Amino acid sequence: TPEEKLLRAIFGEKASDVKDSSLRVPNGVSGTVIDVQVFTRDGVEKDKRA
Amino acid sequence: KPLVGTGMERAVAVDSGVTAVAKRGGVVQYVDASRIVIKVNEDEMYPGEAGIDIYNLTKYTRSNQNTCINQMPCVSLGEPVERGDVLADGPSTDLGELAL
Amino acid sequence: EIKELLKLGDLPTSGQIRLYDGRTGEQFERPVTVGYMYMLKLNHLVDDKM
Amino acid sequence: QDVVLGLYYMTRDCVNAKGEGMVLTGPKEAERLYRSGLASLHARVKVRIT
Amino acid sequence: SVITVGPYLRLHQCGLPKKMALELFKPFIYGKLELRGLATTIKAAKKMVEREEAVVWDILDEVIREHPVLLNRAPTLHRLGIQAFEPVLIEGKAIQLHPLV
Amino acid sequence: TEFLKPRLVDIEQVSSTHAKVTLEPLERGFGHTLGNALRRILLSSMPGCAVTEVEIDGVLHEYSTKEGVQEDILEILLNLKGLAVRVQGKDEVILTLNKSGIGPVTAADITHDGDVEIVKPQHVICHLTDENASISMRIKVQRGRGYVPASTIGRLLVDACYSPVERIAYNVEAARVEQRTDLDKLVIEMETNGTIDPEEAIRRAATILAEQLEAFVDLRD
Amino acid sequence: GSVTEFLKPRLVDIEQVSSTHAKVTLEPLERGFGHTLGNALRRILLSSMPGCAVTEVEIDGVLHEYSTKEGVQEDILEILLNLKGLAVRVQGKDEVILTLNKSGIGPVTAADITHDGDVEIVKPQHVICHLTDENASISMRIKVQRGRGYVPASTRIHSEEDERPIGRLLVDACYSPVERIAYNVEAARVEQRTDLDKLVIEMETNGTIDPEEAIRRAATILAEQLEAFVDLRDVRQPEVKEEKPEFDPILLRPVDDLELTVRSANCLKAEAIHYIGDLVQRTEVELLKTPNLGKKSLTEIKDVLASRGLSLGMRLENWPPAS
Repeated sequence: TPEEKLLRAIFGEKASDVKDSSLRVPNGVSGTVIDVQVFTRDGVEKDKRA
Repeated sequence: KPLVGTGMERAVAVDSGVTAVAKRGGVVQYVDASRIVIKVNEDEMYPGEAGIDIYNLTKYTRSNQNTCINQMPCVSLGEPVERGDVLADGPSTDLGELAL
Repeated sequence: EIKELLKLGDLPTSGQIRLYDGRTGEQFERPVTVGYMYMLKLNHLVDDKM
Repeated sequence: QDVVLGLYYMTRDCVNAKGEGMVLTGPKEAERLYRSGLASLHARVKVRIT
Repeated sequence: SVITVGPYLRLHQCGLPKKMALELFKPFIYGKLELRGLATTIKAAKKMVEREEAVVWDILDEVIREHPVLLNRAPTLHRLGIQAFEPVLIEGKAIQLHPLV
Repeated sequence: TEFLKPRLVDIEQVSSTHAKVTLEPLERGFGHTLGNALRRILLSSMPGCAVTEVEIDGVLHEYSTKEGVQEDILEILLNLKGLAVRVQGKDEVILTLNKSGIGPVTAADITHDGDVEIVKPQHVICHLTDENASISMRIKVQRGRGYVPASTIGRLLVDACYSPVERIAYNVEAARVEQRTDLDKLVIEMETNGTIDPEEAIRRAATILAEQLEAFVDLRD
Repeated sequence: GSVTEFLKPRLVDIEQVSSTHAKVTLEPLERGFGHTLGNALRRILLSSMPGCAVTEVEIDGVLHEYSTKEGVQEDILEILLNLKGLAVRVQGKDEVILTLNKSGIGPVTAADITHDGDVEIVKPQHVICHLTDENASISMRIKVQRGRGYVPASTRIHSEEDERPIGRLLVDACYSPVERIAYNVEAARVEQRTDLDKLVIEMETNGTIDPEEAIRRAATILAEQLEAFVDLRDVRQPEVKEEKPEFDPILLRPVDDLELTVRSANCLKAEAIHYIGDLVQRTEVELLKTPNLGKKSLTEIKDVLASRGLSLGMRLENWPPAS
């Protein structure tokens, strides 16, 4: 929207063609991470942490 | 362990795989929060193919209702134990006797 | 036999015992019942149910 | 349940037992009750009711 | 939420959990925030309540003042199944109720 | 590191005798501790003067009857219990009440003493029926402490009210502090007579409680 | 002022049955006061008492409290639970870091802790661990603080240590040194009058505090609290906070929020630039004359400032209002 285009124009665009969908701990609960795990697809660039 | 009991709770805990019961009775060699190793001692197997008996005992895993299910060693090191008694305890129990 | 066990370790062979408020510290009119009941925290609980 | 048992205990005329017909005037009886001496379920006892 | 007895309450009051009432009167908190000041804009109010910043609670204490909240139980047999109360903020996650009703 | 002080203080006097005082900023249990403490001080540990002995002419025992009086001896003594007396500087004073005729026998009919100050002069004590009726009695006032009952010739014993406070109540009420959460605000409701106002009454109780315990304070730091 | 009679209470014989159990007797007491001071002292003793307690524990090789360690019969949770009941008495501090190293077969008690000159340990026989194999060794750092009234780790979500390393394990705090408190009135045989009582106070603590300072601190709290019961000015709060920010609230945030390189962060921390309210009104002329600040650092600053919308070396001669 024009107003939003102007707004980012006043504070810097960086209008990346990407969105956001990161896994976040649900509001309310809170605790300690005890174990991470990653099941990669058979034919995909494995991660550093993976 | 529950004060006023029925005596049945000692059977329940050991009847369920929840607690680690000694397969073959002998003498405890190594205790640990990670595992328990016992030395068969009195009458091993037919072949003289080493005594010992290692019990890995799971710890701090999640349950189907997201309840903490872990096992703790109730027997100390260098302690004699017979066949069929609790070496490592489990969730909601007190050395053989169930405690909810 | 319960009354029999109420002795030995020394205890009022009736279960009754006079208690003091704590706030006022004054004695309660009637002797109340005090003991040890094996209670357990069920599932359900809050956090989830909210 | 709870409150009714309370007001039931706030009546229940019991004979004697730190009773006697020491008369006063309503609110003052409260001071009498907190300051012990007299019981609570006695005796009967007389007072001035407005 | 799960209900609990509240002896210290009056007959026109009910114990409404802090975080619960916070999420419930969201749009009211926004409006009152932007009205007084504090939040420069609507999104500012959102970010301000999303980051529970002390003062927001007091603003909440203003919005729930004489704003009745009506409670309801599962088996609604008669009219008295849903009755209104004045919300009283309670540090807890359970809903308190007057033992008379 | 230490503790906090109650800041918001409200006092509403529903008259000269009945009053309500609220102190909000308070920690856990303190509201009840100070409540019970001040209550146990105000309900007995207070001074004040009250009628203790009554000697009426023609009346030797409490189960007797008076002639020309609408009210029997027990009711008379009962009305005497509600006599607020403020003595200047004495631990004992004798008063004489002589009155004849028809109508209400008030405290203004008591011999106007210099040291003895009657709070309520319209406080009705008796009722005379006919013109030929007359009463004369000696009312002994003493300086005591707490509530003296009947447990303690012509000397009629009467329950002594060595207390200027009629009833004391107090509430807990969780206080909504803008920093903490588990704090209470003590609400003290006092119903007193005329010997002393609730203002200086509560302060007196606090100071009386202050005399004790003080030996275990010390300063320096 | 000239009224009333009254008496005064005083301390008599403090019978120390054990290191934990104790008895404080107050003989010079009347009837009413002897029963009144009972609840006041009891409550203030069962709650509003000081004492020290463990708050944080950092163990080598252990990340979270749900892990284990080789040669340790007890799990980390149990070890933390054992450190809960650690009787510690600090001399003159508000925070101490007790180091604990121990290896080889055998039980590890509070004695294996490095005996500090300030720290006085009541029970050095307190079970903490149980090392099994002789090749097992542990080295943990324990933190003890002075406090009052519980306060677990759930209270401090993250209002302490902005970074706080992974190894640090938060443990709940049981500050109050007093376990149980009982009291009996009892008729006092005071060789004087006849109608007097003697408030007998039965006490049970952990040994990390003495009945002397215990009762005195308690009565001290009672006196300080009764202090406000003298005068009643009914003082109200002025309130009326100002609701008109003259400048952008972002200028109230420190330079840390800029999220820049460490070198530039140290330069700003050395040039006395704490908030961005000073960096926003500082020209490149002054930035060039800053020690260890080159083209890379200067470009870093202008980029992290311009991205947030702000600029470099502006002017807003209104710094800072207005508390």
